Amino acid sequence: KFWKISTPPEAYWNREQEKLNRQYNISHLNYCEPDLRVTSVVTGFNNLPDRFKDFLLYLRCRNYSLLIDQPDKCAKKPFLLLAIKSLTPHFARRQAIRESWGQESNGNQTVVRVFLLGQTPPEDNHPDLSDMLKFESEKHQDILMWNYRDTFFNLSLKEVLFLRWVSTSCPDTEFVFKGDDDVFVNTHHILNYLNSLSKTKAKDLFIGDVIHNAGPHRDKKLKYYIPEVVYSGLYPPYAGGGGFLYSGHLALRLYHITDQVHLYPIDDVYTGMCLQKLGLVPEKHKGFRTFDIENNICSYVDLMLVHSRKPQEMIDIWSQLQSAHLKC
Amino acid sequence: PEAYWNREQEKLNRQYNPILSMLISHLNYCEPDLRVTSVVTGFNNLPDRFKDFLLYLRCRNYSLLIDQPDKCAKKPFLLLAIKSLTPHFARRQAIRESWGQESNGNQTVVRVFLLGQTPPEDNHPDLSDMLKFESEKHQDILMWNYRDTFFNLSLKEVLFLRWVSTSCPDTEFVFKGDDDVFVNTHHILNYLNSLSKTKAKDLFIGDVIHNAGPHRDKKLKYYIPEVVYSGLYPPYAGGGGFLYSGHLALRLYHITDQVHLYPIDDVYTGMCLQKLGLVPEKHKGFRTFDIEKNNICSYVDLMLVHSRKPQEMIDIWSQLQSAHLKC
Ligand SMILES: *[C@@H]1O[C@H](CO)[C@@H](O[C@@H]2O[C@H](CO)[C@@H](O[C@@H]3O[C@H](CO[C@H]4O[C@H](CO)[C@@H](O)[C@H](O)[C@@H]4O)[C@@H](O)[C@H](O[C@H]4O[C@H](CO)[C@@H](O)[C@H](O)[C@@H]4O)[C@@H]3O)[C@H](O)[C@H]2NC(C)=O)[C@H](O)[C@H]1NC(C)=O
Ligand SMILES: *[C@@H]1O[C@H](CO)[C@@H](O[C@@H]2O[C@H](CO)[C@@H](O[C@@H]3O[C@H](CO[C@H]4O[C@H](CO)[C@@H](O)[C@H](O)[C@@H]4O)[C@@H](O)[C@H](O[C@H]4O[C@H](CO)[C@@H](O)[C@H](O)[C@@H]4O)[C@@H]3O)[C@H](O)[C@H]2NC(C)=O)[C@H](O)[C@H]1NC(C)=O
Ligand SMILES: CC(C)Cn1c(=O)[nH]c2ccc(C(=O)O)cc21
Ligand SMILES: CC(C)Cn1c(=O)[nH]c2ccc(C(=O)O)cc21
Ligand SMILES: *[C@@H]1O[C@H](CO)[C@@H](O)[C@H](O)[C@H]1NC(C)=O
Ligand SMILES: [Cl-]
Repeated sequence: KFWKISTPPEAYWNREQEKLNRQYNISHLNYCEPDLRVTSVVTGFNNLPDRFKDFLLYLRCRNYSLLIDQPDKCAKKPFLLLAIKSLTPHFARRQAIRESWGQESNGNQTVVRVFLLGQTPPEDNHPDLSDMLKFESEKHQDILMWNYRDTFFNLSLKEVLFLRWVSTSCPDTEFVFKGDDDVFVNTHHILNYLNSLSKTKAKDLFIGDVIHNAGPHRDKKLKYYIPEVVYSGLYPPYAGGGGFLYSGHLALRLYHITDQVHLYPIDDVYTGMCLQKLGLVPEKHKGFRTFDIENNICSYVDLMLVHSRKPQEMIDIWSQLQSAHLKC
Repeated sequence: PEAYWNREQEKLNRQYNPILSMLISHLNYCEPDLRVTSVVTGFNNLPDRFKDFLLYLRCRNYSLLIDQPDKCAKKPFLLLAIKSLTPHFARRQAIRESWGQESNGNQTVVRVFLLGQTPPEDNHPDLSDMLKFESEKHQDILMWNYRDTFFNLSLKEVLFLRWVSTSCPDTEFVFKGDDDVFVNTHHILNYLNSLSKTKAKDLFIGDVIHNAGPHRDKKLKYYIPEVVYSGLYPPYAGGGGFLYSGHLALRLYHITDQVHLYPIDDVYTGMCLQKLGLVPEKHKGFRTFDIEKNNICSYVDLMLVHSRKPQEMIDIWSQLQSAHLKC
């Protein structure tokens, strides 16, 4: 017996995910009243931070409604769909993107853009910016908003509901980029990389800054902290950072398999789990510079995205980039 | 006088002295003052903010792009003037809900936000259509035509003091602060009512700094090189806010025409106060220091605390509305 250090608990996620695999080889998808069982099953439940309590309690609900929609966003077959994760108060970040690399363009290559939002509700001491979000939505017509609590641990929900929106409203798009609103993207380089793709490599395309043999952080005071009570083992290969790039074909496969993967607090890992269940490994690509602080305008020519750029820098870097095929 | 600001201010004092004058181009000259390139040593190596500052110093003829004329139609006991930048939409809205609430008995409290321009030529995102929507909805945006930069915050003060002079002269008091500062508006109105009519008409309190001089480390945000300013700073109320009388505000605006703008706004206010022969009064309640204990009691007897995020402001205000029981 383990009298020294306590027995390592069986994690609630792994236990429920194997339970879910047998079911497949809907009480986990639309059950939206609190699942109070976890308060007994999960050891040490009442000391877990509040985000962990909410995640476990509402993990089996994902049929949230679309409050703001852009139905005609793909009335023309998109070659590339830009899906930017954003929060309600980030009006500056979103507008810089509309003016820089997030520009919608059109010849046979139509590029369209949407911003993915939840709610920042008053119960969480957020300022009421809803009427402003509507005005922004009527003006630019690129706001998607569902009625879930847009929190860090609900980002898997943001993934699934976006994928569901793809399947139900933009399934014809040839390609899909998804990422953060504080990243700079060389949409020129992307469209070039996309147009250089063999139809073979294009069908199952998924590329980004893939991290292998990673594990949940157990340091309680860290952002990406997951205790062994929640998840045990190592993460699958997953493309993290502020963006990855994939085909619309794989997007439909990703959506269908989401029903078979329980939500996970780290969204970029969840998309890797779905990739695993489909039999695929994300493709690491050197142009996905997760790291790089900051001139050197030639560097931005060679890359696909750099992480952490302020709204002014996004428009500055994109302005220089326009004539960059002379300075480099 | 080797340093430029001292020298031109000396030229400015002589101009305004009745004797020394006898042997508006410092207010309305809105072409670049190219003379600073020949006179300020090493001008070409000064950072761009110092360049634009020295070149356009002699201009403050900047018009109001968005006005709230009826803001002070009802005489206010306290005017809330908050310095803000265009994209700070969440900062302002959180204040509107927490401590910047406007209320009508005699102690009417009103609130304005003081904005310049974040123009596209500086690679800013165009949020004008959004800012105008905010003004229609909340009737509290004041926007002038000038580059809202750090070294231009003295301009924000002079133009605002002008706006008080024309459009809100009868306010009894004025709070002036940042948009990332929590202000116990309740404790403010209490303190203000505890004031004799003596201390209440030359009132100007805050986190006052004495014995202060310019930072000379080229890396600091508040760096000021010896070619620009030599000597100590006066007593000035630094930090994220201060509070004063509307009467003193009218005096301050009249004395701005005789003080060259300074790249640090907190210092420019004290310089105007020194020309009025007054001294800002230090106050314990202006804690630009406490930044996160977690007892709501720490907010009951403070005027102002810096800095807070927009969620933090709304949360602090709610716990404050019920701290009479707990504390
Ligand atoms: C991801 O996003 C989802 C979508 O919003 C979030 O899910 C919500 O989570 C919140 C909690 O953060 C849930 O709100 C809570 O619901 C509890 C149960 O509600 C039932 O009971 C009430 C009253 O009995 C009925 O009116 C109602 O119809 C339901 O039948 C309440 O007990 C909670 O009350 C809490 O707040 C009050 C004050 O507001 C306190 O006084 C209480 O003590 C208590 O603490 C609260 O209302 C909400 O139900 C969930 N929504 C859905 C659709 O499921 C996830 O939280 C989020 N995940 C993460 C990790 O952020
Ligand atoms: C505080 O806020 C004020 C108010 O906005 C700022 O003052 C403005 O500062 C900008 C520069 O930052 C000034 O704009 C510059 O004006 C120069 C002078 O233009 C006159 O002269 C030329 C030559 O005869 C004429 O062509 C022109 O029509 C004017 O008659 C311009 O030369 C500058 O042009 C720059 O941009 C071009 C691109 O268009 C570049 O290619 C050039 O190389 C050049 O760098 C520039 O437009 C503006 O005039 C100021 N406004 C006022 C009212 O004075 C302060 O800068 C700000 N202070 C701080 C510290 O931020
Ligand atoms: C680029 C971000 C805008 C992504 N994001 C998003 O869409 N919703 C989010 C909620 C919380 C956090 C966090 O890390 O705190 C981050 C979030
Ligand atoms: C809203 C506050 C942040 C104060 N502020 C303001 O009103 N206008 C400003 C321009 C620049 C800077 C800076 O710190 O660089 C700060 C500014
Ligand atoms: C999800 O579906 C169930 C089943 O009809 C329903 O009761 C519940 O309200 C739905 N949840 C949301 C958030 O709409
Ligand atoms: Cl903000």
